[PDB]
Amino acid sequence: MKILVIGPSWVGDMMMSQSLYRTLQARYPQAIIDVMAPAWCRPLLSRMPEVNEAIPMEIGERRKLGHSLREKRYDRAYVLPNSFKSALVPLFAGIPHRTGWRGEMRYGLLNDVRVLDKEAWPLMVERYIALAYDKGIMRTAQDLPQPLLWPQLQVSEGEKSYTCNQFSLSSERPMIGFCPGAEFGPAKRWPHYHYAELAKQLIDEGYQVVLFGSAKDHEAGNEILAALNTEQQAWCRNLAGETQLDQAVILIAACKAIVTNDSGLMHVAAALNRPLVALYGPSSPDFTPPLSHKARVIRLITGEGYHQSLIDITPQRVLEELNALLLQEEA
Repeated sequence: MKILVIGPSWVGDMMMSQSLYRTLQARYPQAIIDVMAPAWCRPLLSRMPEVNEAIPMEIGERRKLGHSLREKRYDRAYVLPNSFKSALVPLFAGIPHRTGWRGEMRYGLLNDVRVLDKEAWPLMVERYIALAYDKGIMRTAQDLPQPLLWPQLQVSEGEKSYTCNQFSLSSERPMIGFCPGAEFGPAKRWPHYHYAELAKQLIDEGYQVVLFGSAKDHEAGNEILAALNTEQQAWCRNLAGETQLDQAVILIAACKAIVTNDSGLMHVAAALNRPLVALYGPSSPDFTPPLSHKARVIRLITGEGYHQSLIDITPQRVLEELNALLLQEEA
């Protein structure tokens, strides 16, 4: 059962796609899954045991790429992105069965198009999982065989140990991880100064802080550090842009808890089953909530700058929620 998957180009979405891979291996015997995604995605995929290989990635190129995949003789293909062009490769590869939601009217590239009823499939994870089943079977998420297979990542003590040294982190104090960035824009970010105040409070409690993010979040990490004194800065490390996704996964796993905005790394922490506090403002967790029993969501409202709803969430409120989850973990 050779399967080719066109994976999404966002950390969050990629993490969610693991549910499809887990479901495919539970519903099909000897399912070999290859995933095609940007280069920077390879690290995350390498942490998923369900993935066999990460196919390394314009019209003229897409055809050549697709032609080279003919040798693989893929039995099936699943296109996760919604873009029209994303379903081109599978066709050029000559794959007989190509599945995916309609998206941008992919009636040609997909001979097994699924018409999406947003009300019938409220969660993104349910939408990915549904693709592993035959078309005329699932009408709503309630029809999905339970329990659903949520994203899940494992990390060994040896990995955590080495990686912490690889990034010059001290073992003399437990770590709390912060993910101050947000792919959907500044409006969804808890203020840099609130993260700084929270760090001061945590360092005072005996913890050390680590900031995770992409190269783009590096400046944000520095603005947070610039708000701490010398003594505190010694216990706050900015790793935004310094790690590959595989290293980020390992380090997040090594943290006692994580504080993050509605972003892709939130999903990574959730998959690792790490205690986490997710801060929401203009957006809601209705579509892509953190899938973990150890996660807590804080949002004060319903429904290029910061949003009042996030500015109104005080570091003290977050600290209280955090210390509670940290206690549970110790007990």
